[PDB]
Amino acid sequence: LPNVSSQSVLAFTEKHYPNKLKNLGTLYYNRFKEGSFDEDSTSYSDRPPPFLPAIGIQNINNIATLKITYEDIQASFNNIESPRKRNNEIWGCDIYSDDSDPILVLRHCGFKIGAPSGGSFHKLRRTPVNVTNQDNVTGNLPLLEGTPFDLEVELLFLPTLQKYPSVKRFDITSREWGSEATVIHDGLSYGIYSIVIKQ
Amino acid sequence: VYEATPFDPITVKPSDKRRVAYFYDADVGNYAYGAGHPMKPHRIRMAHSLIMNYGLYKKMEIYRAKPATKQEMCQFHTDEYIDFLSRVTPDNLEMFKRESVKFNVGDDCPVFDGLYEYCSISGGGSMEGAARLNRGKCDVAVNYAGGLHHAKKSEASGFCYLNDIVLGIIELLRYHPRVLYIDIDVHHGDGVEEAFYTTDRVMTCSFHKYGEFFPGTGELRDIGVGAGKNYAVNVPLRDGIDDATYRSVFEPVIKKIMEWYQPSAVVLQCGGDSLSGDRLGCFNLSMEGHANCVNYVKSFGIPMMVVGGGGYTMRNVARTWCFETGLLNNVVLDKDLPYNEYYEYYGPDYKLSVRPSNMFNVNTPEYLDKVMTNIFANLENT
Amino acid sequence: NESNIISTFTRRIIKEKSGNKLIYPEATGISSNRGNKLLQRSEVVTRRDLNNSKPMIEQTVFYNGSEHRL
Amino acid sequence: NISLNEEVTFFEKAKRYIGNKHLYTEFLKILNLYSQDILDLDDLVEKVDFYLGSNKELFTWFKNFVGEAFGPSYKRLPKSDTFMPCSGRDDMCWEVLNDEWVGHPVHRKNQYEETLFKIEEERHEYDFYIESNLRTIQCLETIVNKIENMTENEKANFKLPPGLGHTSMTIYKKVIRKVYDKERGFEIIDALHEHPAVTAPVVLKRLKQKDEEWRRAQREWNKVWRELEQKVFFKSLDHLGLTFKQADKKLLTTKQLISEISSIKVDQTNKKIHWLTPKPKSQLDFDFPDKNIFYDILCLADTFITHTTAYSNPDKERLKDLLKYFISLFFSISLLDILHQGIIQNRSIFNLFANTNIYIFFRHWTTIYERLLEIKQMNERVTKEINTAYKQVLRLSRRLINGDLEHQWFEESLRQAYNNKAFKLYTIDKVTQSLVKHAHTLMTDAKTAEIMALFVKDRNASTTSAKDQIIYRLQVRSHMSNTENMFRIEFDKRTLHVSIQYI
Ligand SMILES: [Zn+2]
Repeated sequence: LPNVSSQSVLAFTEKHYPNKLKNLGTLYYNRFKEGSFDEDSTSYSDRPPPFLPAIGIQNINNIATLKITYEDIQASFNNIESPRKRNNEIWGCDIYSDDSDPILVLRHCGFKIGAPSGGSFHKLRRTPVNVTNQDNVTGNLPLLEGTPFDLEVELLFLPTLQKYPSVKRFDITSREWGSEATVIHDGLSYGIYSIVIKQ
Repeated sequence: VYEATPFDPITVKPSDKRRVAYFYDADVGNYAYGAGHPMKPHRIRMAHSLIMNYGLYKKMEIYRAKPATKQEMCQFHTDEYIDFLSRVTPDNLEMFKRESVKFNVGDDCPVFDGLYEYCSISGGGSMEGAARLNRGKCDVAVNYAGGLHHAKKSEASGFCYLNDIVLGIIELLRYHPRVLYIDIDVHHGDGVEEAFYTTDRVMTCSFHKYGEFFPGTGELRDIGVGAGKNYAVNVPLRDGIDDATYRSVFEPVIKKIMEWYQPSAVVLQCGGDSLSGDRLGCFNLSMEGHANCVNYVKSFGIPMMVVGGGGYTMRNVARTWCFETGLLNNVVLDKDLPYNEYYEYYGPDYKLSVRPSNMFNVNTPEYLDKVMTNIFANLENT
Repeated sequence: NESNIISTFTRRIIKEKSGNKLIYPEATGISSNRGNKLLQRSEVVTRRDLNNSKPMIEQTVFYNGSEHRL
Repeated sequence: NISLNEEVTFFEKAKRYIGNKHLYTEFLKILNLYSQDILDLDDLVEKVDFYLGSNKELFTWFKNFVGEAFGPSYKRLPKSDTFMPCSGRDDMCWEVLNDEWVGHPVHRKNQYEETLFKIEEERHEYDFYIESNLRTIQCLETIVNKIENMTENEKANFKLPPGLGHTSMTIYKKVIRKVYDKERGFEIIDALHEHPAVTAPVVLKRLKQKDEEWRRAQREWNKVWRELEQKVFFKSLDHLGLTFKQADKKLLTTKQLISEISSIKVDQTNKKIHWLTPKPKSQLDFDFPDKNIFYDILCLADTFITHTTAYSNPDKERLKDLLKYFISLFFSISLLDILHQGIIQNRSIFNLFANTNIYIFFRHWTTIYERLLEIKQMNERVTKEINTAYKQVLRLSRRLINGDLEHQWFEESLRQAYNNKAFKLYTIDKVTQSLVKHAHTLMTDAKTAEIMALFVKDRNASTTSAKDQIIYRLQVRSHMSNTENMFRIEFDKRTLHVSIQYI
């Protein structure tokens, strides 16, 4: 059981970024196209980039509301027609780089479709960056499987992390970054801040 | 306003035949950056050998600039940084690790033999070129040993330790009212641009690839600050620009600014990494396209200094520098390579011309039109 | 199905020692390191530094007791 | 063989420790599965923890055996950070320079370009080694010629301080360590510094010999370097000419074509990112405006059937007419004819429902076609520009499949005709052979034969009904496995447009 507590990053952000939290805006999940802040047109055909966009240093420690559709969650869960899932575009451990896929990140946090598991599950850390509520998962999931419920995801952007370890949690083997042979990552980092279930 | 203009063959302007002072030193080519390093001063020796074997020495006066001293370097740099640079050696870096992490030396600015001598010789080359251009003894100073613009006041980045360009600019400003700076390097001239934001005397134009690239600075909104407002223009571009596109995006801007700014002196960087087949570049220019900018700038009859930076594939930068040196004398080149020491390194055809690549150009005409629209709008203020 | 399988396992496990489905393409000529971590190598390039020739640095194979820069 | 019997003994000990025949077979299956590069090392060790975890020593053997701001990009420095003294600054340098504002930060190369970069780097490394050897030889020669004139008494106490009278004390150390081995380099340098009289002549002789040997080696390697450059530099100009070649190599796989339609569906129509308009019925739009692009392609096909190595004459005579049959049936161009409120009268829109085989054949047809429809709008332009062509490209493409023309000249023939307008006509042979092979696999299969018979029966009716389409779907699904992905093709005669949709 790989456990990384990782409270240094949040305390560091708290001391060195005393700016008030702000909701940048709603983000709509995409499967093949780089994300954007608009909804008028989301088509692009030319003859898989990371979904999250460049946020920049000035937008550290801010909340970006992300909306995820149920069909994409289905398609990613069993690995059917999903370039990011087949590529394992996941990097981090309870704190993930900007290139990590949001669906794989949420799965890595303990999220699971359907009713909660009936076993002796430990204290879930689905929202590790939210120290106030490390299991801030509000709303009731549909009891019947296959019911399309949309997920509202709040992501807290965090400064760059020195190293992204590789672990096998929830049958996901994330890739390793930040080792001695590799180089310091340039993009920012983010985690699951708040989760609200919407029907 | 951007309009499409097809590229045309370069012909010299016999109106002027100004004196050319090609500064050079034989000890610069000895220094090395590493084993797998892309930046090699050996390309300067390659270009000089090509010039020598080509028969171009009868027109230009070759010099050997005296290395600059610490006091001269202190005109722009800080005493602490230059002291660390002089003191640091490839052996005592462990005792200097504090400055190395503080001054950002070691990752992209490796410490090698005679590093301070390299910086001193480049600074002296730029200084002596500016001195010749200021006393009226010459009108073109080909300081191919310089071309170091990424260096900052207290930092060294991008294989750039000493900012000789700003030192030469200050020397020009000793007696000139206004000076102007041009760039052709694919990267951005962060140090040179930053050196004169708040003042009107110097202008810093850079034709730099923008986005996720090395400098990451120099957007279209870098208008200036304080009294130096509207006096630092930028022309960010994208991957895959070609000769005609570069000419169309280059010439009108220069014409407009020299109509407005009215420079009294000119310096032109000649970065050779913006060519086809380059190692660290993302352009598709050819030697004709590269020489187009220097020929165009020279055609305006103003005191100009050509410096040499960039270039990470030997053949491309060597041929481009030779072509620029020839065209600075209003002489078209033979475009056939004479046998020399490095004849084996010049391709499988041994021809001076290098064919530009077929890769897909990305610059849309409307984006360029909007870019020059903002450029002209902000330049019209003064 | 046993002796052959153990011989094959031993061969395939000793081949990796003492130095050496989509396979992904090598990343040469990119200065972003934002979404290209997926590509082959590309762990040595970043936006911070200028050098990007590291991915195509030749690798070595020890044959007949000596390395060879392939 | 030296490091194999130990592993054999270790595995024998593991088998004996397991003791169970069936568990041993399961472990054999596990290691065979790993031998096919399907099981990760972490998964392998976690699995072997279940079996050999009881024996700590054998488990350890296995584990160690398998391994204020102004501007967008500029920030104002604080008052305390503005003091970095510089003694060389005069009044003008103070007035006209800035010390309060500091800027802050906010394509795949071709494989042959990489090869050229590697070749250039190797050549420069050899050149640097030779130049350093020359400098060290010169330094040692001047040292030897200075010491030879010196007397014996000074020779005995002669000590060489580090540097060797050189502009760089580290220049000669690398050369010495390269000429010798890394373990003896420090010893040789120390001996030179302490006993120059006996060390300088012999080391100079070694350098003199190694210079000749290295120059001969460089001139020997230059043969291969010249041949590599000659055979690779010409190829290293077409960035689009090779990237699109590998894209065409990787594109026409069975999974990829259905992946395109499934992706566009799930991205635009199924997801409904706008969440304001109903999803469109179809996915892709295609057009067939010209019919003269049919006879030439049919001739290409007949050339391939008359040139193919593996095909029988009774099969070839069938293939020579099957293509004519599909073109006549689909595009209405020229049982015996076949071998050669929802009721709408005189229908012009027709539907074709089939399996992956017909879909792949149709996609091959359309991928070949849009390569030729793009040059339609540029044929006259390039004909104008060349003298400042359809028959020429046709006859040039004729000679490849029949073997008259080698593969190489095809690529360079179109280069002068189109500098950058055409970069998709370089792999016509591969797509044509894929299409003919897929037509053969269409005809051979019995299930595909039943599907084509159902399509024939549906098309032979000039009037359709609401229930007739459902009956056709049920009949095509009767012999069709449920797990197979369902597609549908609709062809519009009014606009000569063929549309497709993923079910
Ligand atoms: Zn550059």
